[PDB]
Amino acid sequence: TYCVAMRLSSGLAFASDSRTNAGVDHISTFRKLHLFQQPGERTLVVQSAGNLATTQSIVSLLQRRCLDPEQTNLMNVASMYEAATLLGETVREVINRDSGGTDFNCNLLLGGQIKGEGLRLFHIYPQGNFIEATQDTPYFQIGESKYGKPIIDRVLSYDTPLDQAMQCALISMDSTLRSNLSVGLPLDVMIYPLDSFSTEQQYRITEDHPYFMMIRKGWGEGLVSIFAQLPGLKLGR
Amino acid sequence: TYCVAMRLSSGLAFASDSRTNASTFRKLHLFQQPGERTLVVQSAGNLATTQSIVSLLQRRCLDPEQTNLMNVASMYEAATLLGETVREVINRDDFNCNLLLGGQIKGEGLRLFHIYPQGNFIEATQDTPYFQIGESKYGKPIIDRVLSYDTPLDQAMQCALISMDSTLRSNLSVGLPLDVMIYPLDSFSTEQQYRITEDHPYFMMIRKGWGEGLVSIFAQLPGLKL
Amino acid sequence: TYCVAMRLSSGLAFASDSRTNTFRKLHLFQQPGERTLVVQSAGNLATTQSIVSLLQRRCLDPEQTNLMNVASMYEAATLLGETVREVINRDDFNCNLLLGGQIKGEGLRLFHIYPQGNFIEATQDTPYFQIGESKYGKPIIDRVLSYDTPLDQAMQCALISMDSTLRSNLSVGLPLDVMIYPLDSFSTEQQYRITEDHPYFMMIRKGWGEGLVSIFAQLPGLKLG
Ligand SMILES: [Cl-]
Repeated sequence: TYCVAMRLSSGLAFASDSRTNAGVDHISTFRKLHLFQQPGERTLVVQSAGNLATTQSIVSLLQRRCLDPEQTNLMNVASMYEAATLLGETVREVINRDSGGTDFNCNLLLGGQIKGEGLRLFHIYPQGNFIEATQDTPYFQIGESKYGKPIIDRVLSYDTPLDQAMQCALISMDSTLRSNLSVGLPLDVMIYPLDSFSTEQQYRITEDHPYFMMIRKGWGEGLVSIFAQLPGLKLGR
Repeated sequence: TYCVAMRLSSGLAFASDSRTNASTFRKLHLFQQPGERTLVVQSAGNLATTQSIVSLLQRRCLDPEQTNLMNVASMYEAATLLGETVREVINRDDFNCNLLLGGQIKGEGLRLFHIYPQGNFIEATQDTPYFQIGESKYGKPIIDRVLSYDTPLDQAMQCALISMDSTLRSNLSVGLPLDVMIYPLDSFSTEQQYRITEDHPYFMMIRKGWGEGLVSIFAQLPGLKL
Repeated sequence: TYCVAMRLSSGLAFASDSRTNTFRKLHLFQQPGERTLVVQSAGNLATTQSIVSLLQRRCLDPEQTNLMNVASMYEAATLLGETVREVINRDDFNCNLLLGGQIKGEGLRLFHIYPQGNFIEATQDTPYFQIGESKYGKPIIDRVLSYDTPLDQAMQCALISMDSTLRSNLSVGLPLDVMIYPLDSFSTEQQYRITEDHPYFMMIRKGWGEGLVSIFAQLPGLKLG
């Protein structure tokens, strides 16, 4: 389980793996990127990490309540901020219900655009409160995230163009897949351009995906080549 | 004890054994309202605990003033009901059990849940379209090899039966007779419900054909080159 | 709705009407050779039907206290109270219950369960209970019933009591559900449904009515001075 979301000047980039810990001898594939879309008006992305029972209920409850107009839901909140308070409430509701403890804990990412406002990206914590990405901290990670942080810190900034942001996310995934077996393919990714209100650029990346194969091969060969050409070791004695 | 449930585009398939560690016990129970709902529940773990749960759920179906499997609005509220009942039984002073919950309530598609000993649960997806509970490892590889979300109902049940076959053979705590069920989408019928005994003709057929088939592939294998 | 129950040395007699504003107002919990329990209802129909249904449903669960596994009629009365209170806490809806019968190893016992869920037990001094529209039928019971009255005459008493009630109050109506329970019998054989066409019921009513008119006419003349 590894998810990353990036908020840039020109749009948002999202990346999630799918390898999920459902039981001890039960390691399976579950989608960790879900979409809430009303064409021409709103696009909201939710990414899941932590207890699978918890996040699935959260997502299922949010999806069900979107069909009920007489209730506050992700389709009628006026801003992304309200969407975030709503997730926080749904997080506390599910955890308190299931725990009759950290066993039931989850972290979520919420990003997107509601027409009339710019891009917004949140990290929702298990207690139901949350923080918002800024230009100083333009990305969030949940799940097994440390392996993939160094590349993000090196190349991503608020002004990085979207294609380079998605490239950065894919390498972050590459380094994470290589170093920790709890993170696994297939991937679910998406690029959301500013003011597009489009989910057209949503993609599933399997082991057979030609570009992911290529960028992993290009990056891997690229690093070893830089490594081999480093100036010789010179410690003082 | 081994139970497996599969959620496919065309329906649901269920298979349960009946042996429990010291006789014959039902491990697949059905709740039907003709034309409106079909719910299937499978049991594993502490026999006393699951039997208490199933018993509570069926008897409370007779109580119209309480939330029960006949009046839950969606398969999700039903999972929630199963979860509440689990905590209720455990809390009242190894008692772990697992349940599978599957079927269809009018107004929704097919839904399948895995209920854990803690009362929380997960739902089957296109990415993970089946669940196993009990002694499940023996029978997992064939499922991974042939089952996918778009697998037809008849082959999915064929897969479940082979899965049972490899399991019956490798662990003697799992035993005949079997109880199996096929639920075609939007049917709300429990008609394709079956008890499979050792004397069951097709089951004898499918085991022997598969068993014979494997020895042949093995025999035709290229010579060892280490 | 009018129900009456009698506890005598030799057995128990029960009679309930069925008009409501047809529903059964006398229920049986029977285990041949072991126990015979009768429950009678008056008052709020929603409450009473809910209480009775929970009790029957729980008889199907042996891991729970129910009317089939309680050790004594006292425990049966306690259980009824819990169910009364349970329904109250869940949700005016007044209800009253009569609980009578026998569990083997114990004698005849009869209880009146109140809306609050507490209860009283019949004694030799107060050997019958009434619930519902009960005042019309009380004078004949006081006149002829005592703890040692035979079952059959107690049932005759109950029927005459119904008769005065049927005649005086239109919320009480046929058919009747009646039962005679002989001591140590554990039998539901002498349970009967009494309709408008019942020959003996017709007979005692006309027989009783005619006698009273006859005594009345034979009274010594009025002398108030
Ligand atoms: Cl890998």
